[PDB]
Amino acid sequence: SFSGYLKLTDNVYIKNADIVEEAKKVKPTVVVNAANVYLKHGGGVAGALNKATNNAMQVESDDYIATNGPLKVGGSCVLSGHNLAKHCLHVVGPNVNKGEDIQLLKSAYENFNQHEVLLAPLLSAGIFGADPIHSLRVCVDTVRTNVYLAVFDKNLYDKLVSSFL
Ligand SMILES: Cc1ccncc1CO
Repeated sequence: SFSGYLKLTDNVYIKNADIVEEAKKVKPTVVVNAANVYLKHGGGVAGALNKATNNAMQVESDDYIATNGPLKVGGSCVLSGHNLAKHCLHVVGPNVNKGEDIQLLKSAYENFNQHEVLLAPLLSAGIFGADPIHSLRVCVDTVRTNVYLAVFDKNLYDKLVSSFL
């Protein structure tokens, strides 16, 4: 199971870890991807998870988009977890670097409530441009299921834990 996590609340846990290495170790039922509406996994967490699947995540995602069209910002879809997890929950948080509504971050986290346990990154953090402290607050105040957050950056992990209210 998940090991080395710091408990923040009844259901939210956090660890300074690479989510790809964490997924390969745990093989969780659900790994969350920090997706965009087109499921184009170029960089950030998405680029890293896709590279770990040898691009199989991108091939599956292109077929999904060809059939269904783009996701909504704040929305999600369940696809295969490939070699990382049973499933990948592709969740689109708002990208503030694309001028998207930060208010959609709560809607994005609501997708996590459809899964009893998830391994996830902080939505809209990193290259999505939102304040990770704000993302963690929205996570704890929105997600009711068991979420194990992997924060890649050690300095950011320390700042998140030390400032957690
Ligand atoms: C977690 C992560 C995010 C972006 N790039 C690389 C990594 C490591 O796999």
